[PDB]
Amino acid sequence: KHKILHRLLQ
Amino acid sequence: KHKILHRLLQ
Amino acid sequence: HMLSDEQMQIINSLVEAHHKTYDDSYSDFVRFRPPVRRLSMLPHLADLVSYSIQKVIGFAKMIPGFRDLTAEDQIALLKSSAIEIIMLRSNQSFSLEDMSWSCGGPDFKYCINDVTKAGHTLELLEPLVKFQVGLKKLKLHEEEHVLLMAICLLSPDRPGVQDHVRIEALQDRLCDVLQAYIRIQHPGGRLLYAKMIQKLADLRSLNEEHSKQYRSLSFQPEHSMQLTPLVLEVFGSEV
Amino acid sequence: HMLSDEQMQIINSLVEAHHKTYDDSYSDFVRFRPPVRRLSMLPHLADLVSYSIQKVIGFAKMIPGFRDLTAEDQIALLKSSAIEIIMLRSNQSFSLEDMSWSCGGPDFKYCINDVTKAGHTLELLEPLVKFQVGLKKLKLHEEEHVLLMAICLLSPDRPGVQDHVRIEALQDRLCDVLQAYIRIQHPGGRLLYAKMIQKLADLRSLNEEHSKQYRSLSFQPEHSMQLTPLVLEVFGSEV
Ligand SMILES: C=C1/C(=C\C=C2/CCC[C@]3(C)[C@@H](C(CCCC(C)(C)O)CCCC(C)(C)O)CC[C@@H]23)C[C@@H](O)C[C@@H]1O
Ligand SMILES: C=C1/C(=C\C=C2/CCC[C@]3(C)[C@@H](C(CCCC(C)(C)O)CCCC(C)(C)O)CC[C@@H]23)C[C@@H](O)C[C@@H]1O
Repeated sequence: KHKILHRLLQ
Repeated sequence: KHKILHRLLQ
Repeated sequence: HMLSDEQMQIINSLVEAHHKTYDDSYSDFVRFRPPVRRLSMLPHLADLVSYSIQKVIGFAKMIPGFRDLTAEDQIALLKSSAIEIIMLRSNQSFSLEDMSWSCGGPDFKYCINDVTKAGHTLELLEPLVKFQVGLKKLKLHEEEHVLLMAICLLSPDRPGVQDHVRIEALQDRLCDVLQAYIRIQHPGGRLLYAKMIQKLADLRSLNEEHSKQYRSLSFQPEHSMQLTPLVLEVFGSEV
Repeated sequence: HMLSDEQMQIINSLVEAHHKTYDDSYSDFVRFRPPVRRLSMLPHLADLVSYSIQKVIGFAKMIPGFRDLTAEDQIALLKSSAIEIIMLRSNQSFSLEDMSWSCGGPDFKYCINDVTKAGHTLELLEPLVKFQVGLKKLKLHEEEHVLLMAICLLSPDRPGVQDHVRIEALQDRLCDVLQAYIRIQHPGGRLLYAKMIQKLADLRSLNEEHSKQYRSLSFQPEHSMQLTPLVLEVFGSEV
């Protein structure tokens, strides 16, 4: 999923 | 899964 | 009348177990990420709560009958009642004097405001302080306080539990000892037992209200990323 | 000869982006869980690494061409090259003087030993210090250091990447600017470019060696629970 990384890459 | 809780309950 | 040995041996166990999992000097609070007055208190309180979840687990393991339950039911009770147990044990650091949990100097003194910079409306924090104040006023003996936590942790009515009849039994036995104890040792406690049970109900409301708030917080990755693995698990619903 | 505007505008971007994501005073390191000399340094270093992953992401977003890649490929490159970028940027805090990363007084000064109380054999930490020392000795201009990080982050050869041809292109362009720059501005740099590229290889080894160590650490819940959500994600294989 990578919920965090997605949000951080805007 | 609860990997952490299992380990903590020994 | 007077208590039996079995019941008394339960008191010894809970009182000792609690002593073993609760530091009245809060010296480990410096291992947490420092507090900071968008949710600057979150990193700290996440560590505080996580620290405590670990402690609640230590106390639960030493609750008679509890470790003889299936991992699932133990985990079930832990997951659902955790936040509640945290609210009860927290009382010992609460202080009607200044309406806040005092666990150190300015740093580890938690005002209602601090929990706001952690992702919680003021309107929900209100019922918490009311609970803390009410609970604190019952001036419980340590034996009653430690019992109340065991009873709460053993509520058969928790989503996820299976052998709800065995949990029902254990809790019933703990409930006896509490009543029996308040009778033999607590003066003017003719109506305390009822009051203590009432407290559990309130915990339920507070429990639910937290669920809703934590649910939102968690669905936002820029905030859930502040939490700890243990908290994400105990309060998460991957169940 | 002399650089073109396009290339130069890339330098501006990377040098500025890095400045924006790297505090030479390490003032935020106090928001981490304090260090402690079974893996007592783990809580601290987990926070250090997590802090940095966030910074590497900020630097990557400002790398030209990078944000025009698919979330997947960006994430792909981030996941696989993260630890590497962390090792490079760390050099600016490294110190041949005392063979360690100095980011503060006794507290934030990281000796080889500290990384041991974080779950890492001494035999693996050895190649790290060798790398840091070698890299540091190349006395890179900030323009070369910032380039080297962009090149590394844009290695087309990363498990998980898709449009390996577009990444190949971007990296090739960055590689040009580095060569072109070392030529026009770096004296005695006739053999530096080769040396810088060599550094990338070493990063690969270090990268792999870390993977193995972090893999063990993570499979143990009493240790993985010390890590942060972001780290668990970037280094986890839920991919
Ligand atoms: C921990 C302990 C202490 C205090 C408890 C506090 C003060 C800070 C905020 C807390 C932790 C309340 C919070 C939960 C916040 C956590 C999170 C992840 C950010 O959703 C409240 C939620 C309840 C309402 C209904 C107000 O929303 C519950 C008990 C409160 C100190 C010591 O007594 C040990 C004890 O062991
Ligand atoms: C972070 C930064 C700094 C230093 C870097 C260090 C010192 C402590 C240990 C680290 C973080 C190395 C560790 C990774 C440890 C993390 C974990 C989760 C416990 O597996 C090494 C792994 C590499 C080998 C091959 C030695 O096993 C890689 C770079 C090292 C400070 C500042 O320059 C910002 C920079 O941004």
